[PDB]
Amino acid sequence: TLLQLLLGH
Amino acid sequence: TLLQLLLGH
Amino acid sequence: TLLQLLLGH
Amino acid sequence: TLLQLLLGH
Amino acid sequence: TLLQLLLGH
Amino acid sequence: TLLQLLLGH
Amino acid sequence: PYASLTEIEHLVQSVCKSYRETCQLRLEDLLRQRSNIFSREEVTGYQRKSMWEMWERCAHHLTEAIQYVVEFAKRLSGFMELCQNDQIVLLKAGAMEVVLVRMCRAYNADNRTVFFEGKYGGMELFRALGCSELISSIFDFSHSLSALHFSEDEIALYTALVLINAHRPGLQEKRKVEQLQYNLELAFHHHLCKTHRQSILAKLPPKGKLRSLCSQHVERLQIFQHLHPIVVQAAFPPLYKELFS
Amino acid sequence: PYASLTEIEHLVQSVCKSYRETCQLRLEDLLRQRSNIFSREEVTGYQRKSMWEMWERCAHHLTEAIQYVVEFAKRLSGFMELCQNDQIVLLKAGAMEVVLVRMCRAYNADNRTVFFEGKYGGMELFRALGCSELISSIFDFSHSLSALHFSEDEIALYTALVLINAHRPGLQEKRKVEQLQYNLELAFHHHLCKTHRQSILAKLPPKGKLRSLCSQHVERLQIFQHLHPIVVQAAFPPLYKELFS
Amino acid sequence: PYASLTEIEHLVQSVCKSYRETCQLRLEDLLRQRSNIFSREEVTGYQRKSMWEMWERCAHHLTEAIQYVVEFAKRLSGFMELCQNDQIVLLKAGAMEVVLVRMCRAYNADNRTVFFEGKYGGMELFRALGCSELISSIFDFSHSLSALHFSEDEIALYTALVLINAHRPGLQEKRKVEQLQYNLELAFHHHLCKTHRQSILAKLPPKGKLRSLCSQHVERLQIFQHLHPIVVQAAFPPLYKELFS
Amino acid sequence: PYASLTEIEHLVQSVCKSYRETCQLRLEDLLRQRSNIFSREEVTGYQRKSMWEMWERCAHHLTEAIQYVVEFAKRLSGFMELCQNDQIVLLKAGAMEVVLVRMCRAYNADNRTVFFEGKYGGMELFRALGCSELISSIFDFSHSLSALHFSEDEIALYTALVLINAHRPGLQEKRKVEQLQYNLELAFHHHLCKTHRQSILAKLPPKGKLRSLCSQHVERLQIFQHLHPIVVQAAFPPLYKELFS
Amino acid sequence: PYASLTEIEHLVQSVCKSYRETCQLRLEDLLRQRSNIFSREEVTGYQRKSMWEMWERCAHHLTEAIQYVVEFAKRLSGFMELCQNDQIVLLKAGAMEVVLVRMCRAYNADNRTVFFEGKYGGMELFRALGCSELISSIFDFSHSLSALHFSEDEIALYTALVLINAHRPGLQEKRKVEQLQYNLELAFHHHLCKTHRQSILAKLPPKGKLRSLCSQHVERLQIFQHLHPIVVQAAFPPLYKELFS
Amino acid sequence: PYASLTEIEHLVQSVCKSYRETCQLRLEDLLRQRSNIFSREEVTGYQRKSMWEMWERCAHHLTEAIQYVVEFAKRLSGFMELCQNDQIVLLKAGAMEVVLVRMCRAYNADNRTVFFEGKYGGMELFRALGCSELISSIFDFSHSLSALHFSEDEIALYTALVLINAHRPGLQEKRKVEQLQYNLELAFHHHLCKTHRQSILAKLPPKGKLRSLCSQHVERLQIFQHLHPIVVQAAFPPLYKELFS
Ligand SMILES: CC(C)=CCC[C@@H](C)[C@H]1CC[C@H]2C3=C(CC[C@]12C)[C@@]1(C)CC[C@H](O)[C@@](C)(C(=O)O)[C@@H]1CC3
Ligand SMILES: CC(C)=CCC[C@@H](C)[C@H]1CC[C@H]2C3=C(CC[C@]12C)[C@@]1(C)CC[C@H](O)[C@@](C)(C(=O)O)[C@@H]1CC3
Ligand SMILES: CC(C)=CCC[C@@H](C)[C@H]1CC[C@H]2C3=C(CC[C@]12C)[C@@]1(C)CC[C@H](O)[C@@](C)(C(=O)O)[C@@H]1CC3
Ligand SMILES: CC(C)=CCC[C@@H](C)[C@H]1CC[C@H]2C3=C(CC[C@]12C)[C@@]1(C)CC[C@H](O)[C@@](C)(C(=O)O)[C@@H]1CC3
Ligand SMILES: CC(C)=CCC[C@@H](C)[C@H]1CC[C@H]2C3=C(CC[C@]12C)[C@@]1(C)CC[C@H](O)[C@@](C)(C(=O)O)[C@@H]1CC3
Ligand SMILES: CC(C)=CCC[C@@H](C)[C@H]1CC[C@H]2C3=C(CC[C@]12C)[C@@]1(C)CC[C@H](O)[C@@](C)(C(=O)O)[C@@H]1CC3
Repeated sequence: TLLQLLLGH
Repeated sequence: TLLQLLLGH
Repeated sequence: TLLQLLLGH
Repeated sequence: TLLQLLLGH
Repeated sequence: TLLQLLLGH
Repeated sequence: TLLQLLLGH
Repeated sequence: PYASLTEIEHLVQSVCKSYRETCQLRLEDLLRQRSNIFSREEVTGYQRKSMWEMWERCAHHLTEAIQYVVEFAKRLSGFMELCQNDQIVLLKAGAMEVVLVRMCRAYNADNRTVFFEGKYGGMELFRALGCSELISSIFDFSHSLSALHFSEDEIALYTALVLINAHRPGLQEKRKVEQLQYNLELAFHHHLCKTHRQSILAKLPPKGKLRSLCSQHVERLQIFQHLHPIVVQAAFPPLYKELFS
Repeated sequence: PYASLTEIEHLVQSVCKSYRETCQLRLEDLLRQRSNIFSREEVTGYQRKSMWEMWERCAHHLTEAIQYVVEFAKRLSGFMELCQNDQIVLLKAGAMEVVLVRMCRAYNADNRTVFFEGKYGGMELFRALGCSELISSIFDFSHSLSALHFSEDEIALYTALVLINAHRPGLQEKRKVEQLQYNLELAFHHHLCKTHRQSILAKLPPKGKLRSLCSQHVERLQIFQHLHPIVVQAAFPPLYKELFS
Repeated sequence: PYASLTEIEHLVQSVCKSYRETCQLRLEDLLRQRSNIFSREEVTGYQRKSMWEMWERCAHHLTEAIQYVVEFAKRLSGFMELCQNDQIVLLKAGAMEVVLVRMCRAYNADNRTVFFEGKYGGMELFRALGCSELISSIFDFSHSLSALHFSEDEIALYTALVLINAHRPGLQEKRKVEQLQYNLELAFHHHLCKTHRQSILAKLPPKGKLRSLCSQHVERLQIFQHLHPIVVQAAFPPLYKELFS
Repeated sequence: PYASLTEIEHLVQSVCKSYRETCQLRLEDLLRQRSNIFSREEVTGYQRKSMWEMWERCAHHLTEAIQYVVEFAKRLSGFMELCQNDQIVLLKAGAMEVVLVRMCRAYNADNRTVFFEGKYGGMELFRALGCSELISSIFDFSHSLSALHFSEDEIALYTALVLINAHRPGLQEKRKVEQLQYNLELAFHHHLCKTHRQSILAKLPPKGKLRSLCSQHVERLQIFQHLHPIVVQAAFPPLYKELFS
Repeated sequence: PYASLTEIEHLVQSVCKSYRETCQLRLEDLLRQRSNIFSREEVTGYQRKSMWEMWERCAHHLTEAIQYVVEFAKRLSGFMELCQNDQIVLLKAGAMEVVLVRMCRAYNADNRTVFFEGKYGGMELFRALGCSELISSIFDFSHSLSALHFSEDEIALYTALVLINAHRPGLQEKRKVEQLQYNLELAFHHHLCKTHRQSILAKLPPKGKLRSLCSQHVERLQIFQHLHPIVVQAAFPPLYKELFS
Repeated sequence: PYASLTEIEHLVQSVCKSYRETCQLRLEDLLRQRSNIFSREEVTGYQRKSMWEMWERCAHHLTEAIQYVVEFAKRLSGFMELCQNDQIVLLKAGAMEVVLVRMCRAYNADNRTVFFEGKYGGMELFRALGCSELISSIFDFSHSLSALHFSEDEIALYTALVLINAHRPGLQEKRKVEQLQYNLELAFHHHLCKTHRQSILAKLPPKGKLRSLCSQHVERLQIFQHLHPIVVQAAFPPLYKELFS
């Protein structure tokens, strides 16, 4: 999710 | 004129 | 100074 | 023939 | 040997 | 002369 | 070299980009659908349509592409900087020429089929047009082009030169076009040598080959514009009517 | 040529730029500090630190770099256009791989020292980690890379290919990645030939060499995540925890 | 660059020349006869020949080409400088491999026909051989090669590398071959980049593909050498017997 | 290669663009007016003007060009990133040097005429200046430059190097200039080899040739600044006064 | 690329060498004597010579050059391989064409003078010929050529194409010439792109320009061959008589 | 381009070949023996030899190399075409210069060792010479050269220019040398740009650096020629005596 946040998902 | 319109005359 | 003005000093 | 001679005919 | 002959051995 | 010899003078 | 290399390889990029944006169909999509052919049944459906439908149909599909060509022109480097009159003259006489060139991307040469209305179809979908000799002439043209295996960059530069033609009558600032045409000729030639593709310059079809086709089209139109004058007046897209009077 | 040269030398520029912006440390700064070494006293201070400090320390420094790699990915041409799932899969399994490649810039090979926390230090600052075999394997890797004398452009393109890998499991739109990977392979190869650097393609380390290192890392982590489970839960940066579970 | 460019583009010329002289059939002649096909009647005549004729026939035609390959080897730069033993090992295991590569020039892919005994014939002239699976495998191989559209220079360099293989068992001075192989690899790669043909390196068939074919040939031979042992002893050319024991 | 090619051919484009925007007169316009000469009558009108007019006249025309050179500097890549002091030092001592180089575009060598005030005029319009030896030295300089047949790109890069000179006294961050100068030297040299124009590097005039001219100018000024001190104080443009004290 | 690059850049070298050996006058010698002009007195001496001397004089000087052109042909790659008839046809109709091209090296364009009999002379040495319009047409031709600033390699390749012309009537194996002509066209075009000199292809004079000159020469000869029939029969060199009947 | 590219890339090949044939030691052999060092015991044996032995020893080893340099000169393109006097002047003053350049191939920079008498030895084998400052100056020179990582082609071209020097006093046909020198300068520069190695032109050591070394050698010789005059008269090779009087 943090990785998803860093991208924009 | 339509061609003129498409360009901007 | 005029030269300084032309640049932004 | 002279031209022919120059080549080798 | 024939192959050797073709090369020169 | 030896140098001349090495070249061919 | 005396000309600015940076300036000429800028133009090469500018032209290729302006085409890339106005390429209508993206090529990878045009290729993957080459296994998507009209069935024997479907084809018959096309050729038993009425002449005034197949004309009205194609005249819309044609004007679809022509619109993109106009966008290409507008985004073309130094095209707008030309005179307003000349700007029209080049587009009017040249737009149809460009489309015929662009067709070679939607034309598969293994089966001689063009990508028409969702699928690939043969020369004989357009039987109902009555001008089935012009159709053959067109397919033959796109075959020769397809034989050259153009890159997308070479299409971009070729079509650019097709449009920019100072040999077109009615030009006010003709000398202005000559200069623009030359820089584009230089840019094209430079890119071909950059890619060892110089060989195709001689392989290119004559300037009159498209003169034939485009006029052969407007010739068969005047026939239809007389057979069904009320149809072309009411249905045919205005931009088409304007260009092919 | 059949592929658009303008398109491929555009990609080469796009990739090199996206790296140039996310290069973390600028190279000239990384080089001038090569005469800035840890003293014999300083080194001892590092190796007498506690394992749960040196792990927590490095795990933060690692996540520092990994964050930049994520930015590189986002700015990478056609990466975002991939599926959201695939976008994660490539980054998760590949981010650690990229960092290991980027290290060769912060690794001086004359003295076998890496730029760690302000100065250059040897293989044995990381003695306190307990995984001092993996450290050696890493230093050996960055040595081979440093031996190739990469350009900054070649780093940019290599790391791009490291990330874009269609051989990574869990990919939904795999075919989509294959296409992107190929264009990047073409772009890399084109640039190497443009620069007579084609020789290095065979000199490059096998795809499994980094498979070894990255997994060897997560292996020694699970040891630490069991020895000091409460430490990694409370201190280790979340992004690190997310990637190396 | 650190290697001598003059030395490497000398090798490229040397190899291309040595092939050019031992190309057996000149290409323009091989191409113009592509409209010279075996009639339906003629083909039947071939497949109703006896197995011991079609084998004896082809074994002579094969040894014809193999002789030219030997000449290519002798004229190949730095081949003779190798050890006499190694010189034999490379030729013996590699001559058959080269011929299979050279076939792609005598293979038209539009009709899947090979230039055999004066005319172009299909896969089924060789029906009488009994090994009609190997024949298909061969035609499929030459199809993939024909798909790449090799230049005559690329054939010259590829076949050179096919012969010079340090991975061949029985080599005394193996390290000597490795060095020669590398310079040829460098020369090949340099020429491909000089011509923007680097793309084909990945397109090339695996090293085992020809390992399969050449061994698959000697496998079906041992069958025939047992069915008609007296035929191969009395008729088959000695050079063939020597190479395929 | 070890330096980033993408970075260096970026600089080449950046410099050529910054010049292209600050080129004052566009070249095609400068060329077409080469058949627009001062009549025998007009010339006499110039040389019978007063010294304090011809000085005040030219000092304005000079400051006109110098202003454009300042813009070039500002748009020059990595010029503003220099120290404010150094930024002044380079411009002050170098602006006059650049203008002398740019003159070769407004100098036709067939007739030895410079484009002055709307038309092309000879060496002797500037007779009224009293420093008619310096004028000749200037015309001779622009002749040698015109003999080299510079491209507009080569002018762009040459003038860039003329400005960026770490050998100029009064530099604070000298090492900073050296680095910028080198990258520009590399970029210039790369572009010349890209265009087979490397030959001109030796043909270029010595660094002292412009040292002579620019100082020879300020020398004859101090004469005029003493003969007509009140004229230069009241009429001469301030930027001129500031640069040539 | 599909054509053998090694084969085409071999031809480029072969042609340039064959010309280099049969260049008659070496260029550096032709250039250094450009300050060696016929005095006003000397010129008058030429134009007050008799028509039957100036014709007999030039006809020998012409046949001098033509002999070298024949040698060029013999050493030209694949010229002798042509049919004996075709070999004559090309030389006969083409030798005069080549000489006219070669003249541009002995023609200084600054003063419009040709290197004749030891010194450079103007258009009016040949006043005594009576065909002083053809002379002017010739000088104008060599001016346009001199304006292009040919390299010695480009002269070598251009003249090669001038000779090898399949559009010449009387050719038996015409198709044989077409093939040779094309390879030379490819070689010329390749070398121009190798040197960024592709621009001159369009700048080249039309094929009919030399058709005009060479026939215009034989036209004025038939006049002289009728005015002084006994002179041309007894004095004019046989090779000249044979070519221009 | 105006110069014949074919002519200049012919010279590049000619020079590289003439060096390749007179390279004395082949490079691969010079490299593989870099792990073949003089033991601590062996070195002491050298430095406890007598000055009149170590001088007589080296003077023979030097004349060994100098002989090869003479062969290089003879095979050098257009060297023999020079005047007999000039031919001597260049060789005499230049042979020693070339050898010093060639040494960088027999000099490993990792350990600062030169390949002397079968093995690699340090700066201090030559302690017994008494001129141990010149030795250091020499080793420092070959270090800077070794730092540039010359190709064998670049050595070939550099050494060519070292020999061909029109700035050498005593030249009769000086202008003849200037022309030959320039073509070699052009050829060198062309090859460097062909290989992206243009960067080294500025990195090259000044013309006076070898002026220093060669004269510094003949200076320390005159000392020895006075200390042991009878030794140099009876033992020293005549060619050495002739060159260094
Ligand atoms: C009387 C008339 C108009 C006769 C012409 C009939 C025929 C030849 C003509 C009628 C419709 C027209 C057509 C094209 C060019 C010729 C063709 C087929 C192409 C293929 C060019 C490329 C465009 O990208 C693309 C794919 C598009 O519109 O997307 C079109 C699809 C429709
Ligand atoms: C258990 C673990 C994590 C073991 C790994 C320990 C070691 C190998 C590992 C821990 C910290 C980490 C590190 C880098 C890669 C490997 C290394 C040293 C580099 C050099 C890569 C490039 C970045 O630009 C730069 C300079 C930065 O963050 O600025 C870092 C600095 C810190
Ligand atoms: C049991 C066996 C031997 C099976 C193989 C049967 C088949 C595949 C095999 C038998 C005969 C052989 C053959 C060639 C390779 C494969 C093939 C056809 C080619 C085409 C290679 C190129 C040479 O240039 C050329 C033209 C020549 O000899 O001139 C020959 C012509 C004859
Ligand atoms: C005492 C002094 C100042 C003596 C100098 C006198 C002479 C040499 C000097 C006085 C005026 C000056 C001048 C130029 C350089 C030298 C020159 C002629 C040029 C041609 C450079 C290029 C610019 O683009 C351009 C066209 C412009 O301003 O548009 C100018 C036109 C005016
Ligand atoms: C009736 C006739 C024949 C009219 C032609 C008259 C004139 C045009 C014609 C008569 C003599 C002839 C001539 C040349 C070509 C044209 C020209 C001058 C050139 C310059 C070509 C290059 C050769 O290298 C070179 C230098 C040589 O012979 O060495 C000659 C020198 C003599
Ligand atoms: C008083 C004097 C002569 C002092 C010089 C002493 C020293 C510097 C001097 C004496 C002997 C000499 C020498 C070379 C150059 C310098 C050096 C070492 C080199 C290495 C150049 C390259 C040749 O290929 C090679 C390998 C050869 O002869 O094969 C020689 C080997 C012997």
